[PDB]
Amino acid sequence: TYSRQIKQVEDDIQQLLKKINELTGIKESDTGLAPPALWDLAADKQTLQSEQPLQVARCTKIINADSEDPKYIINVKQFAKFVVDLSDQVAPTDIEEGMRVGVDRNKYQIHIPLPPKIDPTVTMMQVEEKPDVTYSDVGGCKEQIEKLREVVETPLLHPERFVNLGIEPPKGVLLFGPPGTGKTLCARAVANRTDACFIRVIGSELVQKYVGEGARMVRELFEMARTKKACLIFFDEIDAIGGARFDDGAGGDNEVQRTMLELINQLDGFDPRGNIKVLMATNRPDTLDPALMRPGRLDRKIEFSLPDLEGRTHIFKIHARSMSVERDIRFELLARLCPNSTGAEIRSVCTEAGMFAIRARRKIATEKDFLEAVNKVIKSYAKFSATPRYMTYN
Amino acid sequence: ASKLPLVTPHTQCRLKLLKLERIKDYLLMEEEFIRNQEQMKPLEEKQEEERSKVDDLRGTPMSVGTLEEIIDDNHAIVSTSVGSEHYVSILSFVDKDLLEPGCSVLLNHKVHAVIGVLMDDTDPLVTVMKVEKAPQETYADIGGLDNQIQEIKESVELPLTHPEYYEEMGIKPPKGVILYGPPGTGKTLLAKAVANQTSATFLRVVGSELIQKYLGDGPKLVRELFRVAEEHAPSIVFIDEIDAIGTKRYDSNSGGEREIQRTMLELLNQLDGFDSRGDVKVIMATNRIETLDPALIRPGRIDRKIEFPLPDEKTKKRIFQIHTSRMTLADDVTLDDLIMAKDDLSGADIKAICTEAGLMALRERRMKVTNEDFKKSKENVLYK
Amino acid sequence: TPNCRVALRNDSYTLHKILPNKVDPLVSLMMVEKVPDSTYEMIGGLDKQIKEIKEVIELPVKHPELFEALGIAQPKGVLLYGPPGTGKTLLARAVAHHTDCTFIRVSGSELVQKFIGEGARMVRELFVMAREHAPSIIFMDESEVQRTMLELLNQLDGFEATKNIKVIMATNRIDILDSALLRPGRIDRKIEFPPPNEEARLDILKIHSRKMNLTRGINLRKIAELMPGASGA
Amino acid sequence: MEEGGRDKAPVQPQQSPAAAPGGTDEKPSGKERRDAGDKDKEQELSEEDKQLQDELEMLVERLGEKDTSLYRPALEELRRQIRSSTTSMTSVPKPLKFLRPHYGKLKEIYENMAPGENKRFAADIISVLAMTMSGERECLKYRLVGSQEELASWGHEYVRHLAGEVAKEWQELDDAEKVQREPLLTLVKEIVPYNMAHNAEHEACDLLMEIEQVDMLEKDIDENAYAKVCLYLTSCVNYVPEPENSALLRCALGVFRKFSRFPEALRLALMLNDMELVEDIFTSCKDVVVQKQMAFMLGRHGVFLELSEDVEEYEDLTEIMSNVQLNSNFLALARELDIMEPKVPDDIYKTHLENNRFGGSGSQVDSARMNLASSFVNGFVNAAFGQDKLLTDDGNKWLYKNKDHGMLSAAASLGMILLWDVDGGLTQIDKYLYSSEDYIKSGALLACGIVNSGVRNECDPALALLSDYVLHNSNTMRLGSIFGLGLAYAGSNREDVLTLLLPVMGDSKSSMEVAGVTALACGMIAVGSCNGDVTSTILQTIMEKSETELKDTYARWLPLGLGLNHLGKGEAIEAILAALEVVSEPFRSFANTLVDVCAYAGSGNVLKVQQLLHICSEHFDSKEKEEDKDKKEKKDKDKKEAPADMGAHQGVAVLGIALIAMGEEIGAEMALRTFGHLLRYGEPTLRRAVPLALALISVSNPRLNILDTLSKFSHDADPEVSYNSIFAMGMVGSGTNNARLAAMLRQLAQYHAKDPNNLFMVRLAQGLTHLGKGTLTLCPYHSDRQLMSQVAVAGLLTVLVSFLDVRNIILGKSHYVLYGLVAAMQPRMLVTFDEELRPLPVSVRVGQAVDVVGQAGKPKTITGFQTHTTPVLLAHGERAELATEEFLP
Ligand SMILES: Nc1ncnc2c1ncn2[C@@H]1O[C@H](COP(=O)(O)OP(=O)(O)OP(=O)(O)O)[C@@H](O)[C@H]1O
Ligand SMILES: Nc1ncnc2c1ncn2[C@@H]1O[C@H](COP(=O)(O)OP(=O)(O)OP(=O)(O)O)[C@@H](O)[C@H]1O
Ligand SMILES: Nc1ncnc2c1ncn2[C@@H]1O[C@H](COP(=O)(O)OP(=O)(O)O)[C@@H](O)[C@H]1O
Ligand SMILES: [Mg+2]
Ligand SMILES: [Mg+2]
Repeated sequence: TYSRQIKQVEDDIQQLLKKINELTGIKESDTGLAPPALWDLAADKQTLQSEQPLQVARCTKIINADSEDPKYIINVKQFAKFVVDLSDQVAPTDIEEGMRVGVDRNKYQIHIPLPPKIDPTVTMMQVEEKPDVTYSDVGGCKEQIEKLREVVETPLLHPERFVNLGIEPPKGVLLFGPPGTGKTLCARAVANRTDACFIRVIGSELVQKYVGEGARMVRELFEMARTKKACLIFFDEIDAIGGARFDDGAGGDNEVQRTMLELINQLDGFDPRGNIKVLMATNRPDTLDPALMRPGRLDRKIEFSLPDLEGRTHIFKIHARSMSVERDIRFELLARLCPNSTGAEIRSVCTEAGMFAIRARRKIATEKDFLEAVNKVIKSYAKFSATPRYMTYN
Repeated sequence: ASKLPLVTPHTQCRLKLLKLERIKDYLLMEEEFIRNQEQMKPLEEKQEEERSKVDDLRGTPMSVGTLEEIIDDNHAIVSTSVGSEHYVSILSFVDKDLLEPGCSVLLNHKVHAVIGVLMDDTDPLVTVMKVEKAPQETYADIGGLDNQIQEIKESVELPLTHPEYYEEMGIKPPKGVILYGPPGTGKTLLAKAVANQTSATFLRVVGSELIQKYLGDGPKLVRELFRVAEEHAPSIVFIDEIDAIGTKRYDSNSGGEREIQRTMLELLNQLDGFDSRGDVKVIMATNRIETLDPALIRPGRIDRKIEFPLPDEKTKKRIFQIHTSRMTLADDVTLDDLIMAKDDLSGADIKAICTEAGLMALRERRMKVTNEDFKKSKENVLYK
Repeated sequence: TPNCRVALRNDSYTLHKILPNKVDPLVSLMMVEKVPDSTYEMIGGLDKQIKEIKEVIELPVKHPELFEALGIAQPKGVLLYGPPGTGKTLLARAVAHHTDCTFIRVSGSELVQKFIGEGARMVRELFVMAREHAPSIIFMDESEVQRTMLELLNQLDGFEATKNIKVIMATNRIDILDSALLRPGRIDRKIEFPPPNEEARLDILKIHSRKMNLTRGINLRKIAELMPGASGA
Repeated sequence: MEEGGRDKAPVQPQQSPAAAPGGTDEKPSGKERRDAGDKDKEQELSEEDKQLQDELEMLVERLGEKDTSLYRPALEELRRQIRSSTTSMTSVPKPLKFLRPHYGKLKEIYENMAPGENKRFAADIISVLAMTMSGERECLKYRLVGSQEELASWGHEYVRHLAGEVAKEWQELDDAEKVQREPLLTLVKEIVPYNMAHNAEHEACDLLMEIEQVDMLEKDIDENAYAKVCLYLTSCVNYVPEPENSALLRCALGVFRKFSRFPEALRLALMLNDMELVEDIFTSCKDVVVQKQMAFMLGRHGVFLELSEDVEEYEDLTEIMSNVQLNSNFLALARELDIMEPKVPDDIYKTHLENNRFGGSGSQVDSARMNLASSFVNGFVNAAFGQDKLLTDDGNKWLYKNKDHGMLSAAASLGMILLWDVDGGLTQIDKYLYSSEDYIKSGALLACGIVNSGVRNECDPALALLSDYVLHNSNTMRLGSIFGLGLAYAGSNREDVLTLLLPVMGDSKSSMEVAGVTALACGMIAVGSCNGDVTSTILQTIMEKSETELKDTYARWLPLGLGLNHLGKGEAIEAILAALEVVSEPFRSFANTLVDVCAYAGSGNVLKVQQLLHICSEHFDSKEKEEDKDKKEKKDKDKKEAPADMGAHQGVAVLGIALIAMGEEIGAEMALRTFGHLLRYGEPTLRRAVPLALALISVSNPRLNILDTLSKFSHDADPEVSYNSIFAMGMVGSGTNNARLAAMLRQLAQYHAKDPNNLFMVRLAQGLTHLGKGTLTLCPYHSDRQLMSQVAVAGLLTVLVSFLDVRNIILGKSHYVLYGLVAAMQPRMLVTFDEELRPLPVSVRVGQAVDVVGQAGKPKTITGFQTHTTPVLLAHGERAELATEEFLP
C-alpha cells in the first residue's frame, strides 16, 4: 500500500550505510593494507618501538666451532665467512654446528638460533585439515578396516597395551586392489579419525627436473617427520616412485631409482625413524621392487577384493539411505545382479537411478528405475569396465 | 557491504519497513556516534593523519620481498631479491591473514621490515587457457542429435541452473563426462555450444599439449592447472584429444613412455584425489576411445559415456538446411542428390562443400551458387 | 605506460622522467630470423597460384563484408606444397608484405624463447603478441610443426574472437602428414607448386639477371633450354 | 508505427463523452445510454488482466479528464441512477487518470457516492479495479481520517465494510499467495488500533478456510517477531485466538503464548493456562502442551493442577515436575552411556601432551593456579551422570592444601558432576561435607543447591541451606548459603523463603561480598511483583552506596537483581518506576540503563537503542564513567539474539567498526562480551574475526581484558574444530601470556566448549524465539567480569556455576506410553520459507537421516516419513508424543 514509503526508507539508509562507513573508514581498497582501525596498537608506540630499537639481525649458518674459545665459523647466503662471537643473551650450549642463527649487520655476532631450512613444497603437502569420511562409509571390508586400524591408531591412542606386553608394533603397511575398490576412500577415514601430522605424499610429485632433486625432498620430508613425536606418512601411487631396477645398455629410468633407494635408506637402518608410521597405496602391486616389499617396511599387506554379497548390500545401504525412494524395494536383488562390481560402480547405480527418477517428473525412484540403471551401468557400459586386467594386475 | 541478507517478505510489509527503520536507527547512531570524534578529538584525524603516519613509517623505496616461513610474533625470515635473506620484523598494518609461504610482500628499504603484502599480478598461465567470450551460436546450430544434448544439459547445465532438483532427491550430479566417436562428428562443436550456454568459468586444453620436454614439468603443469581451476569458482574443465598423449611419441620428450605414464598417474590423482575437489566439472573428448587407460575411464572418475554416431540422412538434410541457411541458393541445386554422394559423410564435410562452393562462386564473382559448383565441389572436397 | 623504460633518481627512488620505449620483442624476433623480404616483382611465373592466395588471404581483409554477402565463414588455413626451392618463403612473405600484415614465422627455436616468455609452456602465449599485432599471419616450415598447427587451429576454430589471424604451413609430399590434419573440415585450400617449365625458367632468368653487368646479346632462351628444370634455386 | 484504421476507442469515446456536456442537458436519453455504453464497455473491456494497456483507461482522459471534472462536480443535479452510471465509470481509471497527488482527491469522484455494490465490477479483476485504489485509501486517506478521526463519518463507517469486502475479495478470487496482503490491509488499516479491524476479519477468518490458517498464521507471527510496544501489545493478543476460534490445531498454545505472556498481561497466559485446562480431550496433546511448563520455558505452575479429578491426568503435574525431568536424566542414564560416554573420558588433559617436544623441553609450568583448572578435569567432563568413585582425588588432595575459594570450588564441582538429580546427590555431598571448614561446607552445600536444579521437591525450603545460613558470623557460611537456594528455587515463585532471604538484604551487614550477591540471589526468584524486594535493595543502596565512591562490588551486583526483578516487558513504566527511584549522583545513577533495558530483552523498540547510545557516545571521559559506558554497551547485548537475524549482522557490522575498531576503553576493555552474550554457537564471520584482536594480545592495555576475552571468546559451546585456535594460543600461551594469572584461564577456555558430548542448549532460542530464562542465570557472570580483583578471590563463586539452565540437548525423543518407538526422523538445516508454491519447500539438507536420539545442533529443522503424520504438536517442542495414523492405503 505504501509503495514509496517502504522504498525510500529502504533506499536512503541502504545508501547511508556507505555514507557513514566512509566517514568511519573501511574504504581505499588496498594494495596489501590492514583494516584501518586494527593496527591501532602500532599507531604511535610500535612505530618507534618495533622499528627504532629493533634491528634486522640477518640470518646465517654455522659451519663449526673450535675448542677453548667461542670463535664460531659462520656462513651466509652469498658472502664470505667469519669468525664470530655470541651475545650475552645466549648460553653457548644451543649454538651447535650446522645451524641457522640470527646475526646483526655490524659487529656480526649471534643473537638467537633458528629452525633449520625446510623446502617449501614439502611444507605444502602437510594436510593441516581433515576430510569428512566416516568408517560407516567404508562398509563391506570390515575385517580389513580392523586389521588396518589395529596397526594405525592403537599404539598411538594406547601406548600401554603394547609396552606392557613387551612388543614393538608394526610400522609399515601397504594397501592394494583394483581401482575404485576403496583404498583412497579408506585412507580418508584414517585422515578423519587421526590426530597427529598426516603428511600426504603422491609419488608423481617427486619426479623432478634436476638429478637427485627429489631425494633431498625425501630427506627434508623425513627431517620434519623426525621433528614431530608421532606422525603418519601417506603414499599414493608408488609405482611412479619405483618399480624395480632393470637397466640395460642406455641406462633409462635411473632418476626414479635413486629416489627410491633413498626412500629405502630413510626407511630402514642407521638411526631408525622411531615413531613414524607410513602407509602406501598402489593399483598394481606386482611391479614393486622386492627389497621395498621386504617387511619391516611393508609389514601389513591388506587385500581389497570385491564384496561377496553382503558387503555389496551394505554398500547399497550406504549410498542409498539418503535418497527419496519407493519404500518396498529390495537391494538384495540388485546385489544378485552385480556379481563383480565396485562401490564406485554401485554409487553410479544409485546416483544414476535417481536421475532416472528425474527423467520424467517423479520424486521417488522405483525398482524398475534401478533396473534401468543396472543394464546401462553394468551392461551398456560393460564394454570398458576397467576391471579384468587389473584383477590380474597387468 | 553484507549488512542484511534477509529479503524474504518480498512485499509492502511492516517487516520490510521496520528492517530499514531499525537499521536506520543503528546507523544514525553510528553517524552521531562518530560525530563526536571529529568534533571532540581532531588530534588523530584517522582519514589522513594516521594513514599519513603509516606513509611516514614506510619509506619511498619499497623493496619487494618473498615469504618462506612465519613466526607468529610479527617477525619472519623473508627472502631478498638477490637471495640474501633476512630475519626482519613485521608491522601491524600488515593484515596478518594473506601471508602464505611463497607469497610476495613489501619490505622496508632501511631495515627491510615487512611494510605490507602485495596482491600479486597474474596471467602467466591463466589467460592462456581461460576462454574470453561466448565462442559462437547456440544449440540451435547443432541439429539432428537431440538426445545427448539432453545428456550434457542433464549432467552439466541442469545442476548449475536448477540446484533444487538434486536436493529434493537426495543426490549429487554425476562427475565425469566423456565424448567419443568418429572424427568430425561435432565433439568440439558441442563444447562450443556449452561454452555459449554456461555462466561458470570455462577452461580448455588440448590433450596433445600436456606433454613436455622437461622431466616433471608435465605433472607440475597438471597440479597448477587444477589449482587454477579450483581457486576461482565452480568451473568447467574441457580436454580435447586425449588419445594423442598415448598415440604419438615426440623426440622433445627426454623421458620415454615412462614419463607420459607418470603424467597420466598425476592426472589420475587429479580426477579422484582424496582432497576435497569442489565445484569443478570435467568434459573430455577423443576418437580412439579404445586405446587409453581404463583406470581413468572407471565410474567415479568418468560417469557418463556418450557415443556420437554418424548422422542419418534425415539429420544430414537438417545439417544441409543449417549450413545453407543464409546463402543465396539458386534453385538449380537439389540437396537430396548431395546426401547420398558419400555414405558416411560428416557435418564438417558438408560445411567444407558449402564454403568451398562459395569460394567457387567468388572465383566467378557471382552471388548465387549453381549445381556444377556442387558437382566439382564434391570432387574438390571428397576425392584426392 | 606498462612495459616502458623510465629515468629514476637514486636517493629516494622518485620517478624522474620517461625515456624512449623498449624495442618490440616481435621486431627483435624477426630481426633475429631475417626472412628474405620479397614482392610481386620477383615472382617467376606463378600467377595462378597468386590468384589463389589473393582469394584466400587478400579478400578477408579488404572485403570482410563480401563473405557476409554470401553467408559463408572465412577461410583460416593454407597448405602450400611442392618441392623445396619453389618460392614458398618469398610467396608467403610477399603476400603479407603487400596486404600489410605482420609476417610471423615460428621455428620452435629457443633463442626466440626469451621474447615469448620465460618458458611459454604452450605455443598459445604467442597469441598475445599476435593480437597485439592483430592483422597478422603465422608461417611454418615442414612432427612438432604438425601438432603445433593443430594447436593453432583448435584455438582459431571459434575459440578466439579476434579475426585477421591466419596460418600457413608449407611442406612437400602431402600424404605423410596427419590424417586428423587431413580431416576435410580443417584445411581450406591446398596449393601445388610445380617445377618450372621452359617458360617459367626464362622469367626467373629475367628477374634474376637484372643486377649483373651483362653484355649485349645473351639469348637466355637457349640457356633456359639447357637447364632441364630443377627448381627456382 | 501502426496508427489509424482500428481507431474506434480513440474516436467514439473521444466524441460521445465530448458530446456528453452537449448531451447531458436537453438530451436525457443521450446522457444515460451513452454513459451505460461507457460503463459496460470500459467495464468489460477493462476486466481482463492480459490487456493492461486498455483502449480507454490510458486513452479517454486526454479529454475525459477535463470532461469528468466538468461532468461530476459541475452538474449539481446528480440523481440516483446517473451516479451509478457516472461514479462506476469515473472511479475505475482514476488512480491512473490522476498523477501521484491523487491521494488527497480519491474522494472527489468516489465520496460523491460509492456506486452500489462496487465488487460487481470488481469480480474478475485482481488488483487494477480498486484493490490498488483501496491501497490508496488505507495508505493516505484512512491515515488522515484515522489519525485522530477514528470514530467518524463515511471516512470510517463505510470504510470498515469496504475494507472488509476487499479483504474478502483477496481470499475470494484465487486463494493465491495474495492472502498475506490481508495483514498488509488489516495492519496498515488503523495501525495502533488493530483490534477493531481484527474484529472485522477475525470471524471472516473463522469462516474463511481451515487450510489457509497456517501460512497467514506464520505470516502474522512473522510480523510479530519484532514490533512497536502497542502493535506487539495488540497484534499478538489478536494473534492468540486464531488456532482456537477458527482452527483446532491447538497444541502450539503454551510455547507460542509464552510470546503473549509478559508484555500483554501476566494473567493472560493464566487465562490461556485455563484454555489449556479446558480442551480436556485425551492426554496426548493435553500431555504434550503441559510438558513444557516445568523445564522448557517457565516454572511457577506447580500449584495449578490440584483440581477435583486427581487420578492421572490432573496427577500429570508430578510427572511434569520430576518424572519427565527423570526422563531428562534418562537421556544420560541410558542414551549417553550407550553411544559413547565412559565414566571418565578425562583425555583432553591427555590431549594437552605435545608441548614437551614441540620446540624444546617441558615440566616447567608448576603454578598452583593450574590446579584450579585441574579441578575442572573432574568438574567439566563429568556432567550428565559422570559420577566418580575415588576419581575426585584432584579435588581431594587440593581440597586440603590451600586456596580457600578452591576448597569452595572442588566442593562446588560435585554439583556440576551430579546435575538434574534428587536421588543420590544429597548423599554424595556428605562424604566430603563434614570437614569442619568454612569453605568446604559452603561450597559443598552450595553444590547441594546445584544438584536439585529444576527439582523443587523437599530438598531445601528451610532444610539444609537455611542451616548453612544460620551459622553466620563470618565468610562463606554467610555467603554461599543464599546462592544455591536462589539457584534451585530460581524457577519458583514461592514468597515464604523470599521473605526468609529478605532479612539478608535487610541485615545491612558489612559483608558486602554477601550483600551484593543477595540481590543476585533474590533477583533470580522473582521477575514481576514484590516491590518490597526493590525497596530492600534501594534502602541499603542509599545506606551504603551513597556515602562512598568505590569499586563495582556495588555496581555489578546490586542493580542487576533489580533488572532481574523487572525483566521482560515493553510498557516503559518500569523505567519511570526505578529511574526516578535512585535519582542521585551519577555513580549511583549507574543503574540508569539497568531496569530500563533489562525489561527490553527481545522486542523491537530501537528508539530505546538510540536513547541508549546517543546520550554517552565517547565524551573522552577522563576516567569518569567508563564503567557506566561499559554497562551502557552491556545493555546493547540484548535486542540482538532474537530479532530473527536483524541486529546480529548489524552488531557485527557496527560494533566492529565502532568500539573495538575506533574506541579507547569501551572496545579495548569490554566490547567483546556482545559476542559472548549474543552467541553460544558459531559462524566464521566473527569466529575468525575475534582472534584478529585475541591472537594479537596487545598487552599495552590492561591485558586481562584480552585474556578476559580469551576464555570468554571460548564461551561458545557446541564444540568445534577450534582446538587449533585455542591450543595454538596455549602453545604460545606456554611461554607468553603467563600462567601466574592465566593457568586456570587457558584450560578453562579449552575445557569450556566440549566439557561432555552433550548438554549445551543454553542459547535462549530452543526452537525459535523461545525464551526459557537464563536471562537470569547467564547474565550476572557477564555483568560480573568487570576487569579484575575476581580472577583470584571473589569471582570464584560465579566462574564455576553461573549458568546452570542447561535444558539438555536433543529433540529426538519417542515418549510412547510403553516407550518402544525409536524415531523416524531426518535432520536438516533451518528453514527458509515465507511464501512459496503449495507444499512450501521447507529446507534443503536432505543428506542426513537417523532414527535415534542423536545430536541436535543449532540451525536444525527435523521432519519425518513412514506416514507417521506426526499429529501431536507439528512445529517444534522436542517431546513429540509421536502417535501414528494410516488413512493412506
Ligand atoms: N566399501 C565401500 N563403501 C562405500 N563406497 C565405496 C566402498 N569402496 C569404494 N567405494 C566408492 O568407490 C570410490 C573410489 O574410492 P577410492 O578412491 O578409495 O578407490 P581406490 O580403491 O583408491 O581405487 P583408485 O586408486 O582407482 O581410486 C569412492 O568414491 C567410494 O564412494
Ligand atoms: N551434427 C552436426 N551438425 C552441424 N554441424 C556439424 C555436425 N557435426 C559436425 N559439424 C560441423 O563440423 C565441424 C567440426 O566439428 P567438430 O570439430 O566439433 O567435430 P569433432 O568430432 O570435434 O572433430 P574432431 O574429431 O576433429 O575433434 C564443425 O564446425 C561443425 O560445423
Ligand atoms: N618462382 C620463383 N621465382 C624466383 N625465385 C625463386 C622462385 N622459386 C624459388 N626461388 C628461389 O628460391 C629461394 C626461396 O626458396 P622458397 O621455395 O621460397 O623456400 P623453400 O625452398 O624453403 O620452400 C629464393 O632465394 C629464390 O630466389
Ligand atoms: Mg584411489
Ligand atoms: Mg573436432
